[PDB]
Amino acid sequence: ARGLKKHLKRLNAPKHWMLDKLGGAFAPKPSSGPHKSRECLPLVIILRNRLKYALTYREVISILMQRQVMVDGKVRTDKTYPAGFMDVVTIPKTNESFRLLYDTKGRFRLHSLRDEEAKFKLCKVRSVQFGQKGIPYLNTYDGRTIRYPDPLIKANDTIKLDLDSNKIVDFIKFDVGNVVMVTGGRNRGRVGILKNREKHKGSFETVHIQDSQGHEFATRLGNVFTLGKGSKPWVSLPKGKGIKLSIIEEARKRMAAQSAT
Amino acid sequence: AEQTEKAFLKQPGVFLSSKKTGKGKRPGKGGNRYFKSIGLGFKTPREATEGTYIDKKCPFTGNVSIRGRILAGTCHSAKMNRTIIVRRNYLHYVKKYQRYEKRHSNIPAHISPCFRVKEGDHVTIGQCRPLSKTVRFNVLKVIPAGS
Amino acid sequence: EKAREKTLSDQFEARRAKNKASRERKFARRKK
Amino acid sequence: GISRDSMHKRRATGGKKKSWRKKRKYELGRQPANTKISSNKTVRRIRVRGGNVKWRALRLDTGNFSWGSEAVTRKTRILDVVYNASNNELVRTQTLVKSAIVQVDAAPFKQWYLQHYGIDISNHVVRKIENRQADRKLDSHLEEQFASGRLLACISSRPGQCGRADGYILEGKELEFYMKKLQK
Amino acid sequence: KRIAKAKSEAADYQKLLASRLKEQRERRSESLAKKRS
RNA sequence: UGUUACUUUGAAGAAAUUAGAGUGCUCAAAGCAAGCCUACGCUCUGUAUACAUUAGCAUGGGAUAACAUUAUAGGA
RNA sequence: GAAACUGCGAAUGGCUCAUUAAAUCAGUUAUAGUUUGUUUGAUGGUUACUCGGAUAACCGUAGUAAUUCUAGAGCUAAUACGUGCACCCCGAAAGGGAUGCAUUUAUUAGAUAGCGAUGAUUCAUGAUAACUCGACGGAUCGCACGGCCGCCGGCGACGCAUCAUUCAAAUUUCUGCCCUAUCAACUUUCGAUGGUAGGAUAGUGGCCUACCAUGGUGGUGACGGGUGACGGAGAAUUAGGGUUCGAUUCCGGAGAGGGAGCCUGAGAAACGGCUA
Ligand SMILES: [K+]
Ligand SMILES: [K+]
Ligand SMILES: [K+]
Ligand SMILES: [K+]
Ligand SMILES: [K+]
Ligand SMILES: [K+]
Ligand SMILES: [K+]
Ligand SMILES: [Mg+2]
Ligand SMILES: [Mg+2]
Ligand SMILES: [Mg+2]
Ligand SMILES: [Mg+2]
Ligand SMILES: [Mg+2]
Ligand SMILES: [Mg+2]
Ligand SMILES: [Mg+2]
Ligand SMILES: [Mg+2]
Ligand SMILES: [Mg+2]
Ligand SMILES: [Mg+2]
Ligand SMILES: [Mg+2]
Ligand SMILES: [Mg+2]
Ligand SMILES: [Mg+2]
Ligand SMILES: [Mg+2]
Ligand SMILES: [Mg+2]
Ligand SMILES: [Mg+2]
Ligand SMILES: [Mg+2]
Ligand SMILES: [Mg+2]
Ligand SMILES: [Mg+2]
Repeated sequence: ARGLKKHLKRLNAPKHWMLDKLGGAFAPKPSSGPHKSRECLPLVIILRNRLKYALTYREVISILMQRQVMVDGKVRTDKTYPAGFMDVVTIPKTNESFRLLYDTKGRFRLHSLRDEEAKFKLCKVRSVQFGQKGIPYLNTYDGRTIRYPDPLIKANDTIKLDLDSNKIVDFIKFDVGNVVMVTGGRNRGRVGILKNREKHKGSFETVHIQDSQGHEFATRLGNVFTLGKGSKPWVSLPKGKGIKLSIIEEARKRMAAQSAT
Repeated sequence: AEQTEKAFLKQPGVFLSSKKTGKGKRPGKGGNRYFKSIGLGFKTPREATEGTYIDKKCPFTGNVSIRGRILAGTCHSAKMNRTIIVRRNYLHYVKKYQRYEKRHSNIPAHISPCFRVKEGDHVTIGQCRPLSKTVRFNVLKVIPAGS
Repeated sequence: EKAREKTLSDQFEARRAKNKASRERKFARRKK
Repeated sequence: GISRDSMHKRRATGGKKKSWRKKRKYELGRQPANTKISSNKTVRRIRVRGGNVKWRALRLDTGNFSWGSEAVTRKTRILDVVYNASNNELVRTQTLVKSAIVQVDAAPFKQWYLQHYGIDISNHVVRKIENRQADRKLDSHLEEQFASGRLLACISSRPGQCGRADGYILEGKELEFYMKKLQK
Repeated sequence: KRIAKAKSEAADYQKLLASRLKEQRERRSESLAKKRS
């Protein structure tokens, strides 16, 4: 190509969007924004495919152009705005407020929130370094830059960000014993306690996570996101609570549901 | 001395005409010879910390970082100036016959004056940025043949 | 180059013989 | 035009490379500046990749030169190119390139030396000048060329890239090395 | 507004750093008691 | 801290296709839907999972096998 | 609110498989080796109650067989164009110089085990001496009207610069490709392999120049030749192993009758752009 690609073929779109292959030749091309295009959920998918408020591509534009949808407390009018993990989506007219969290099968779930819990979000710290004039700053994995951070905050820590004051309220150091969620790979959406950190000089660092039921799984440091200090997350989790069930166990529940339901 | 080229060879950033003395200052400051550790558990040879050679492609006293793949092999050619050919021997799996065949690859690598090498010696090479048309590796350790 | 290998061979052959004398001396003292 | 691609080169084995695509704009080169010493200063502005700017100096006469041991930098006139390690033909053409040995006017540094040490090469003022004179040392080789009004200097900038000819005054064993190259 | 904001945030950060320099010294003082014991 | 092969487990790995779970498009090839009751709705509805040579990355195993090494020990 | 200026886009998409056999490409790396309009986040010092000259549409004299071929005259705009309010040193401690951001060079700090990061950087970043004839640091627009006694003030739009981020590219590590020896040596004056110093480039690099060295590849098949050869995801048939196919809708590459060259631009060696 001679420059930037503006189209996304439907079969090349991320699988966790769950787009039907015969729905059309194209999928929404995620706009540039805080999250990567492969780890986001464009507002058009949320409003039309997940919430059913819009029936067509055109109707999503009407909803957004009325300024009825907000992401992280700010109105967004871009149809392909890349809303991602921990983002807070608010729709004042419907009095609804959701947090984008992965279900245990690795797909984004619109977790309904209470009005009180919709005033903050969690962010993972990418790095901390000195800026111009020797002023320290930290940047996150959701594209945010915070100047004058607490000197104790380091890379891979999690910060609680208030969407009103736009300031760091509290932070969690990345250490063994905290509850974390997996944000990428095979184990995406699984919640457990960080049990070990295996460092390899020059290579990726591996982290061993143990589920509440004793199931242990590994992953890369880049796919970990601390949710709370100790064992209690600072955010509300969906029903599964990051517990991944075997297909045999899942089939057992389905069989029982038909007997009762 | 090491001044054998048409230009005067020196390390960048090491000021040699300072009125003050370099006694009690870190390498590369106060006119002291500059050297560094490359990490990954490799040791800085004594010949590079106390040497007088100038090599901007040296991994310990030059301006090149080691990052990427660390490979090992045997010195195949040591006839170039500060460059050797490293032969890497490996087995290629032939699927249909469920057997192996011996293959090899010649990897050019830069060798700093702090290392002594001869054909047949075992060498470890670390990847660096392109240093020439073919060289992408720097010698990090030499084990004499028969040791 | 020739001087480099001469010094190494000359010094190695020196201590290599000194150790032989020392070990034999130590053995002589251990018998008693 | 000028290209920096490897497609025209031979393989490391020696075999030829058959062409499989046309030249790309993102691998181009450009004509050398060939900066010369001349009082008719000329620097042309070049638009480069990303919309950024390079300054190509065709002719220069002054430069910003630093006396390292004294930690003083002054703008001074470039007088002559005397030595070039790459190509002696760049000396007689008076081409300004990085690492070329040139002679610069010593007048701006003499004024600072007289204002700083009170020496040629107000009660509270004389108090400090004599205080600074205790730790004053001047290289004999460096002082010998102040009489002629010219200092040997090395260009540390790239005039064809930044449009300027900056450098530092030679001293120490570097000065000895180059003055021996000029001793003929 | 932005000059005041930059000046305000710069002052708070310096107070935070100075506030914690006491801890590094006070905590150091009590830490030295173990050496004597 | 001699270097490897081999083996075990794991991570990373495009989708579509292939295998495969769920689902009565009337069946079917398919599709990714739908189902539940009859309210201003519900099931957080579903859209599983396996496979994926070789090379590379990381744990456990050390039989089999390759290379290297050994006595003027530059030995511990 | 036509027209017209200005802004942006037209570098995506679509089409095709000619050239191309460690090349493309695949998995796997690296950028501490670079550029990146936009998005998102943050950050930009202690005549001015508002400058200047043009030009389109329009208007009216036209030329040519002729083209979104073209000349002259009269008008008038701007977020067009050009301008412009906007600690250290010297020192009779007065006074003066420098004093935003960026640019270029040099000196200096960046410890230890006040003082940040990495497996690893004289790294992030600081201070200092100067430097540049710096498209920088708002002469812009909508809506709403209020509060103080002329002053002050709301919510937006557009635009400039820096860092981070996102969207990406470029180059790049390791391993892997069909037939042919009736192809055994190939490469190196004119770059072949490496070294030093430069030039050029967004940047690494014989990418190019000067000088120096004599290297580099090869029966583990180099070099050359053939392909009715784009590569892969895959397709057919398959007890197992395998054989054959893969122009074509997904990904990557390449081309626009053949070559070459280039402007504009964040991005093109662009072809529903230009020059030969
Ligand atoms: K491209
Ligand atoms: K454009
Ligand atoms: K690849
Ligand atoms: K291939
Ligand atoms: K380059
Ligand atoms: K070279
Ligand atoms: K543009
Ligand atoms: Mg295209
Ligand atoms: Mg790394
Ligand atoms: Mg227009
Ligand atoms: Mg061929
Ligand atoms: Mg290759
Ligand atoms: Mg620095
Ligand atoms: Mg070079
Ligand atoms: Mg040459
Ligand atoms: Mg084929
Ligand atoms: Mg063909
Ligand atoms: Mg094909
Ligand atoms: Mg064909
Ligand atoms: Mg067709
Ligand atoms: Mg294609
Ligand atoms: Mg093209
Ligand atoms: Mg045709
Ligand atoms: Mg063309
Ligand atoms: Mg056409
Ligand atoms: Mg086209």
